[PDB]
Amino acid sequence: PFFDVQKKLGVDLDHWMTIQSAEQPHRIPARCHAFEKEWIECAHGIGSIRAEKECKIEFEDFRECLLRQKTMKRLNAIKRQRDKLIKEGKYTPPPHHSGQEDLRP
Amino acid sequence: PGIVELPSLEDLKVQEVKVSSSVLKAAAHHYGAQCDKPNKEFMLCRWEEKDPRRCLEEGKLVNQCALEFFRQIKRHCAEPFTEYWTCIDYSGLQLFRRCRKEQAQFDKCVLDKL
Amino acid sequence: MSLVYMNIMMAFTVSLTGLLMYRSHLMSSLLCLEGMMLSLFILATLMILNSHFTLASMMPIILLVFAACEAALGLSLLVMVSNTYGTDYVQNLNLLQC
Amino acid sequence: MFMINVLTLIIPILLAVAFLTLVERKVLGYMQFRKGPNVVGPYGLLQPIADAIKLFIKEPLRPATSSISMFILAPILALTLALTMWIPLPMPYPLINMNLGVLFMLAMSSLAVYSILWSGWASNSKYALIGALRAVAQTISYEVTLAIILLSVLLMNGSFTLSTLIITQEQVWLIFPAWPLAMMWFISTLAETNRAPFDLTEGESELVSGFNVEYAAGPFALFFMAEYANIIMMNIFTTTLFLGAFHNPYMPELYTINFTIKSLLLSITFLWIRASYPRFRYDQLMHLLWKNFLPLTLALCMWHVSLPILLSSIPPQT
Amino acid sequence: VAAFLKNVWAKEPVLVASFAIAGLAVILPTLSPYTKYSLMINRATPYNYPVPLRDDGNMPDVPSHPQDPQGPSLEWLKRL
Amino acid sequence: MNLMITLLTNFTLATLLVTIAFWLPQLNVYSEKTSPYECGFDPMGSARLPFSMKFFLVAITFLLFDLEIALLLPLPWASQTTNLNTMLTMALLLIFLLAVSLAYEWTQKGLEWTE
Amino acid sequence: MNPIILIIILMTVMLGTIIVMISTHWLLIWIGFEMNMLAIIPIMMKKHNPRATEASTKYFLTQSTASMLLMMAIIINLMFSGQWTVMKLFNPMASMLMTMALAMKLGMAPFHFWVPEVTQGIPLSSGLILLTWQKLAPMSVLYQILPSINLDLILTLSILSITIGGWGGLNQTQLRKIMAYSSIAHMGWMTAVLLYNPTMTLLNLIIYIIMTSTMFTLFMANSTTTTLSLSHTWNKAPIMTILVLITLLSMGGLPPLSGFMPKWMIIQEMTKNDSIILPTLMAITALLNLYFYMRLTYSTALTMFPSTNNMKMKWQFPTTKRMTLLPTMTVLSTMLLPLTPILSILE
Amino acid sequence: MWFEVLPGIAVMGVCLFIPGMATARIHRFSNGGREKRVAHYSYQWYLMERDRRVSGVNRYYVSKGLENID
Amino acid sequence: MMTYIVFILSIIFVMGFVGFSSKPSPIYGGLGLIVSGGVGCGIVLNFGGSFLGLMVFLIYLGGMMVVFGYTTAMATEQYPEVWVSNKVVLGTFITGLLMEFLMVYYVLKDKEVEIVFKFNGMGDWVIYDTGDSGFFSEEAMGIAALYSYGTWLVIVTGWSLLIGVVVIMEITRGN
Ligand SMILES: CCCCCCCCCCCCCCCCCC(=O)OC[C@H](COP(=O)([O-])OCC[N+](C)(C)C)OC(=O)CCCCCCCCCCCCCCCCC
Ligand SMILES: CCCCCCCCCCCCCCCCCC(=O)OC[C@H](COP(=O)(O)OCCN)OC(=O)CCCCCCCCCCCCCCCCC
Ligand SMILES: CCCCCCCCCCCCCCCCCC(=O)OC[C@H](COP(=O)(O)OCCN)OC(=O)CCCCCCCCCCCCCCCCC
Repeated sequence: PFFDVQKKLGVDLDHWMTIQSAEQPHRIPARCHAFEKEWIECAHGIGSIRAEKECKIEFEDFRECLLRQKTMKRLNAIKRQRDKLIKEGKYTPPPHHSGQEDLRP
Repeated sequence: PGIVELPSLEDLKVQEVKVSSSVLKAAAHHYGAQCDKPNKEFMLCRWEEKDPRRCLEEGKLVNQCALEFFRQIKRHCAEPFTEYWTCIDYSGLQLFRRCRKEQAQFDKCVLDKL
Repeated sequence: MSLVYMNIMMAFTVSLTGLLMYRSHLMSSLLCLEGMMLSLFILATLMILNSHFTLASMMPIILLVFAACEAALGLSLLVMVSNTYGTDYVQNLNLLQC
Repeated sequence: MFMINVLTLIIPILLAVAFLTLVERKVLGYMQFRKGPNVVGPYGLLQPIADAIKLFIKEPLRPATSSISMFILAPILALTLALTMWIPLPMPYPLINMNLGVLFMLAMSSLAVYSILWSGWASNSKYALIGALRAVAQTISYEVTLAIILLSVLLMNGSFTLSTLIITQEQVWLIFPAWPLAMMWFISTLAETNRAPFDLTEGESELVSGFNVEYAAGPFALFFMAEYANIIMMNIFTTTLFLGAFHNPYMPELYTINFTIKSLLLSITFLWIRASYPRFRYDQLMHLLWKNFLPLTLALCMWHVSLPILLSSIPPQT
Repeated sequence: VAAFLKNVWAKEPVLVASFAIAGLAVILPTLSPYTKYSLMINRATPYNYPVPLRDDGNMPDVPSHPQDPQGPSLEWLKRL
Repeated sequence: MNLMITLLTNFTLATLLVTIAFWLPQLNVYSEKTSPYECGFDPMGSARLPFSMKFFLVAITFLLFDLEIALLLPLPWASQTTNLNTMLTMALLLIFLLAVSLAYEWTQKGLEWTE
Repeated sequence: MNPIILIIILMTVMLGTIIVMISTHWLLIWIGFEMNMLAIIPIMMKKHNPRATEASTKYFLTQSTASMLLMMAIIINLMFSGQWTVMKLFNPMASMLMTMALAMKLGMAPFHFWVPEVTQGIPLSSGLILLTWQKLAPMSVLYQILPSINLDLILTLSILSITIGGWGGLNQTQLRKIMAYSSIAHMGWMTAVLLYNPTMTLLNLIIYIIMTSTMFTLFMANSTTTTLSLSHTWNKAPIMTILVLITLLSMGGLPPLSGFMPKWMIIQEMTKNDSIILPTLMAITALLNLYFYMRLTYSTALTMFPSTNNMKMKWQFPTTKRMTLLPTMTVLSTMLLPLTPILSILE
Repeated sequence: MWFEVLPGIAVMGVCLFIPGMATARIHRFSNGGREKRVAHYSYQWYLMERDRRVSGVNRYYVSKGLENID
Repeated sequence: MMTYIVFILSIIFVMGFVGFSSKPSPIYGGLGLIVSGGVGCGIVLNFGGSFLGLMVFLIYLGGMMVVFGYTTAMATEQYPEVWVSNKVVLGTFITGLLMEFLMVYYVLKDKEVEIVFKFNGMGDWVIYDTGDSGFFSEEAMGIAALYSYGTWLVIVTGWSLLIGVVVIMEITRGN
């Protein structure tokens, strides 16, 4: 019993909130507005089964925009290898990562 | 997936408009009125293609135009502009309403000269 | 995800095990309930502020409003319980066993 | 050089607390047909020094039946809450410029009650528990009306920032378009600071000494300077809200001296209120802020919501 | 209804004043003509960036310069 | 960063005065000095007995009215909107509902204390 | 109770139910759940006895904890989805927490303990409102999220609640505890079929609501709350004994009465997908339910228990009760079996 | 007479004069002879760090005029 | 270490939660929930939403003081187990603290833990944004837009609160 009254009557009660890419006060965009737009437009009117089969790439890319698992995973790999290289003694950091390089602007 | 693309450091080098924020805030209206065309071209392109890697030459052009406008300002009315941006820069919140006298002086000198 | 999420859900699980194992005091379980709602508030506003969902900033205020409404309901029921028996012990609510 | 700024904020406020105890004792002498302390020094200028040295060489006296942890923790919380109360106050530049300073005062006003409550609870006394529950009832009486008065006043300011309150009344005083709100604000801060006629916590007649009836010297002095710092900053808060002065960004000392004179006159009026009226009951106060202040405040909040829409006088939020 | 008003003003004037103030605040934005000016002032406050539209060729209403005559001006905000 | 420095400075100012108020003077502590004070006579029972409270309904509605005014504080920012009529109507309706709740408690003798 | 306040509270309960039923947002679903619970608390405290306080406290704690689990599942879905729409959940953890929250709200075993106690401690009308109205919003939300529920969890809950309700209904002499255990068994029956065909769940919901409403109206009209009090009805009104006889016969799934139609269509739907052991087990535990129904109908209809002397004084007065829609609801609860293909309107 | 409290009142006056003047002087010293910048919103913060970057001293109150450019 | 500021605030958050979820005495439970609310306000203030932190701090302080009045009236006994006065309370407090410090040591060594989700080891400064917000604060503007967008939310919240007042007044009636 999803007695959908809102589309029958033509009023909206919670439709403006339900997604991240809706209308915002003076058009403040979210962090992953474009990815939500792509995933929403990929999976409109095709049903949930075809949504999980035919929009897996867009949905998983949007989910990586949301939580950022793989980004911090790669950063962890880089950080760990740099620390091991520093401790072992095969690497020296460049001067622009040390604190001064006459910054650009 | 794909290797992400990035322009080389020689493509990003440019002469910089090296002034404080009070210099920008004092001459904000003259800069907006005089240099509207490259600024608006850059803004239209930057809002259209949503990519800073494809919007570099227009940033270069807007930097040259802003620097040309400031170099024109320096040639004629350096001293009223100096006093005006000093009176702007003393204020903590950089109020416009505390320097209407320097506003009138700078406006008169710029209007009569250029 | 981030480790602040780890600590927030770990606090939620602590207060959940606190609510589900009684210590012969109903008001302490009410406090654990408010702790769980506080944890829900913190988790929600952390993700909402991180992902810049600006229209959803009105939500946790509403969630905390309903939290306090149900807390007031719990306190009123506790006044009735303490007005029937001597104290607020949860072992006195055993009439419905026969 | 921030620590120097913090020290030069926190030392003069407690010096002024001691001299406010002096001035209060002198005024409370002089209104009641007598004199104040004028024997210890030249016109009694050394009385707060003698009181302060005396209170720190007396016995500490932690009770046996009292939970020692909360007993020691409560005066520390009281003094720290009174000391961090003063931070975002613009005189004319605050120590810490804050986007939302008013809500910070409200939250710290909520927190400072807990020192009174825990000092009453920890000291195993019936009079202390009576004073603690009277403090609870006083807080649930005043807090709603205080917050909604400050909300309906700040609607003409545009933001919760206290420094904007200087700019928003540089033409005319804010006591003119919100004079009823000014009077109920003054009464609400009279009730907040536990001062007469709304004492009801440190009652020397209904009780003996209230929540600190077991606190001997030293720890008791912490509550004393906490309360006096509270009354000074609350008068300062009222002065900033309704009696803003002329501010010159080149000479801030003009605003400082104008503001200081106005806040001193407000504290003189505060002690004037102290020595004029009998103390209320602690249920008559509850029937005062709810049956008399709250409906008028709801009406005034309707009025101050509709009025900027009415006159196209919506203040900037920047 | 005048006798009741006299009695309630004789007994609890605070409630009478509150009811009058609340009624005033309810019924005044309906009849006042200055509210539309407040609406336009709120609308004409530039929080965002006014991004320009691509000139296809048929758009004579939108200006090409901030000092062009066509476009929404703010003279009424100066006069009021 | 400056706020934590200020809070720590206030805290170690407060805890310095207490710590010098406990170890400095001469102490004479007996099993009569620390007894509870009951106006000179021995107390008749403990101080941890149930101290019954008559204003419970006012405390519950204090929670509800505190949350009502918590909902009401975004008003200075909400006055900076474009849909001004709807914002004005919802603000007025919320405040009117608050006043309706207060009036219903007033007419039903809820604010009057028990016993 | 003031009837104006009672009317306002009842309309607020209904408003919370439709706010759950018509919203497209998880937060609005949660708001409807909260307002429904907080508005139905004082209906259970109408008579102001200690048993009502106990029932209200236990119900409040159970629904509060279930709402917390509901909110946690909603927040985890927000995290892993970035949206709020009422559809399938994008996390198995959120699906499991939402399923346990709705099971705790439905009184499903092993979260079934509060239901007989809460049903016993409150009046008959409040128990009817509980067991019929409150068991629609969780069923609606379960209807919304059927792509995401784990089959093993929901089938475990269904067969566990069916077995536990059928076993627990054998040891009760109070009518409200009997009705609560019967309710537990029926929710097991409905949710065993939800992942296969939810139209079967809607049909079972409607028939169970009609049947238990008819029986609660009969118990209210006779003003009996224990079986020994029910046994006096043959000396008071024999037609009411006939009515409770046919409704108890229908409630056990005995054909050709309308209560057998839901179980028949459940068995019909669950064997299209090659599940044969499960409907047989549900049929045998339905036989246990029919057993304690048979015990009740032996007590009230097919025998004449001894009566008292004041029953003559009760004979001299005709009833003036407001038996609203009792004959229509009895007819619908008994003879709706030749109109079985009417169920297609719920598709 | 009644003017003998005025010693203590004047002492309170100077004790409340001290902190505001101290904050004004400290703000005017540690910011290069000018008022302290007020960064209420992130645009002002970005501008302040822009000055901190163009200054080249890692001190934003050292303000570079138009004589820096060519 | 200072980059882990939200980590330290969340560890104080969990410490207060396990302090008051042992249920020693509702006075000390009130102290623990006050601590947890204050440090949660701190956490969400470093994430940027100062208004939300101030509201949750103020609301929880008011509720905690009222419930303190309640337990001084209702939930109190002769010798309250404040802490260490009971075996099971001290045992479960030590158990929770030990478990929390154990998983903190685990995540500060492997830089990745798997309890049912997967949590990373660095600070939460990485997941911030490099852009500016212009001339507005996002959280304040969202709760401002509550009035202009969420009329339905306002209606249901106000109605729920009004009938909540009615509910609590018709519960404590006695007959
Ligand atoms: C800081 C700046 C100055 C602040 C001003 C105050 C300074 C002086 C202080 C004096 C001493 C106060 C000591 C404490 C006193 C505490 C008691 C107290 O005040 O109780 C409040 C008293 C309470 O009165 P009460 O206690 O007698 O109540 C009687 C109650 N019954 C009848 C039930 C028994 O007054 C109020 O509540 C009034 C609040 C202020 C109202 C302001 C109204 C403004 C005008 C509105 C419009 C009027 C025109 C008509 C309508 C027109 C419409 C267009
Ligand atoms: C056992 C009993 C308890 C013993 C310990 C007691 C400790 C002291 C208790 C009193 C102090 C409690 C403070 C609670 C949080 C207060 C937050 C606050 O004051 O925020 C104000 C301000 C808001 O900033 P905003 O308006 O957004 O403007 C900045 C934009 N440029 O914010 C700022 O300007 C930001 C400054 C940095 C903020 C860092 C994050 C907060 C740090 C919290 C530390 C832990 C506090 C623990 C409190 C426990 C209370 C019981
Ligand atoms: C439409 C306007 C906006 C309405 C919504 C906003 C309202 C804002 C104000 C909210 C007030 C909340 C509290 C109201 C309580 C009313 C009931 C009540 O308590 O009445 C009691 C009082 C008599 O006092 P008593 O019986 O002694 O009380 C017990 C101890 N005091 O009884 C009385 O004094 C009589 C109370 C009823 C009559 C009041 C008449 C006021 C008329 C003012 C002028 C006309 C204004 C135009 C609108 C019409 C208003 C009816």
